[PDB]
Amino acid sequence: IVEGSDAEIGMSPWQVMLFRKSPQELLCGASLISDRWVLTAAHCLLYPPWDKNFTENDLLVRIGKHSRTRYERNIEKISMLEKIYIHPRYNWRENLDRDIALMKLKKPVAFSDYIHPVCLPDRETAASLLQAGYKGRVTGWGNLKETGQPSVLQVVNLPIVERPVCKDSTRIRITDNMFCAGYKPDEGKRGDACEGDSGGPFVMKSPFNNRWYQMGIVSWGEGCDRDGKYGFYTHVFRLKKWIQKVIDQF
Amino acid sequence: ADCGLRPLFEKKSLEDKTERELLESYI
Amino acid sequence: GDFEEIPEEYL
Ligand SMILES: COc1cc(C(=O)N2CC[C@@H](O)[C@H](C)C2)cc2oc(NCc3cccc(Cl)c3)nc12
Ligand SMILES: *[C@@H]1O[C@H](CO)[C@@H](O)[C@H](O)[C@H]1NC(C)=O
Repeated sequence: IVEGSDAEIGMSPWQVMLFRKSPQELLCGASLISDRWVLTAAHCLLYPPWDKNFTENDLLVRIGKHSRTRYERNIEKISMLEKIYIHPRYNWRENLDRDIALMKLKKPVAFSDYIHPVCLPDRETAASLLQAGYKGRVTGWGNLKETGQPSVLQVVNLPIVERPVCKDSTRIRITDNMFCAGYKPDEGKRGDACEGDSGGPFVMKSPFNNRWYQMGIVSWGEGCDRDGKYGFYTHVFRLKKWIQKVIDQF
Repeated sequence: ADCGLRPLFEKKSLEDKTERELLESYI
Repeated sequence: GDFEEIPEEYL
């Protein structure tokens, strides 16, 4: 996260680190949606162009964390993956359309002051909250700038951007399964996700019921925090038929 | 039933330092 | 060792 600040303790209790076993390194962010299910970006797990194709036994999920590198004994909990489920129409070839995947943990994780699930939006929350100008919050342990790394979990609040402006920022084709977010140049505040933040949550706090909803998944951008560019997020609500479908069947 | 209510914030009625920025953008 | 060692039970 570029131009963010340190998270408060327990600020983002749904944050998950996807951690590679060998070499031991940060793979991506992710989020906890129940005691056994974790949400992330498909391209955290599968992306042929960069020869990424992670199997269950390659990775671990670290929940309850604040410090990036330390083992937070008797705070964090580390979970093994039972199974990965990638959206069957995830378009890695062109534009990261439907950049979404689920991971079922081997055992349920115990909730705690530091570990707690985020809500998924329903159609009404989406329609209420996913509006140009409305801010969400993006958290992660990714780079502090494009071209270094945080001691602790970083947070930034960013406005959702009008769809034409998102389109006009890029040569990539933007689908209804994505929204972008970020300050414009003339807004003179900044902030963005960056490398290692992919997979992590874009959350909003509903003013109607005072709960947090994951509206987005950190997906992609062209550089980090550049003037005139924005971050692109998976639209969680548009893909919730699939989420429900996976969770109901498995 | 408990989703999105943080044990250290909503659960104890404490606000984090920037959640008001979000609220203020919601209209 | 950029990351601190995880307990071996998780590996
Ligand atoms: C394969 O994954 C990625 C690709 C690309 C990429 O160079 N693209 C050009 C070609 C096009 O096909 C791709 C759709 C995007 C950029 C990525 O940035 C990230 N994560 C970092 C991050 C940084 C800034 C903002 C946010 Cl929301 C995210 N994951 C990326
Ligand atoms: C990814 O790996 C799985 C299992 O190893 C394999 O079945 C799948 O086709 C692979 N896809 C690649 C390498 O693009």
